[PDB]
Amino acid sequence: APVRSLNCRIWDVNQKTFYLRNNQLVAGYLQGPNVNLEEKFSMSFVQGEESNDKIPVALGLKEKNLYLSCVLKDDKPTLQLESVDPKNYPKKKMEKRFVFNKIEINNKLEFESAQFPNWFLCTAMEADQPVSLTNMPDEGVMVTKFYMQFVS
Repeated sequence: APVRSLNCRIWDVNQKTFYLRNNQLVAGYLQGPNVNLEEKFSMSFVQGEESNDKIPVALGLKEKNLYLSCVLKDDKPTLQLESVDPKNYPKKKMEKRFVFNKIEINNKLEFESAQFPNWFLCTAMEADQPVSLTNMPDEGVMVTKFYMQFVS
């Protein structure tokens, strides 16, 4: 049995939506014809740590063979998009840099890096900036909560 995957839209609680720029994932207020730039996600339900509440997922940009991943860059956990080979990915046992623990509270989602615990997927308050990770979700004005809608 292949890994379970479902296509979805994910957007932040400030209503920013995701799109690609200069091959970085960015969040902004797409409007008019640009709304068609919105990137849908393939969410795969991967192997990860047993948990009462968290659900391990990998997040790929639909049909692009590009996965969100977490790596150290200048000694700081950092979000980067990694190209993957569709002959091998997604799969049940994905490498830990690709795994996020999906956390649902009040039907909003947070995505915690499994590689770097306590670092969460985030967007800036400013539009059209790269998506990032933060371990200080409750400082400043970064956004770490998301809505989602499965599509098909």
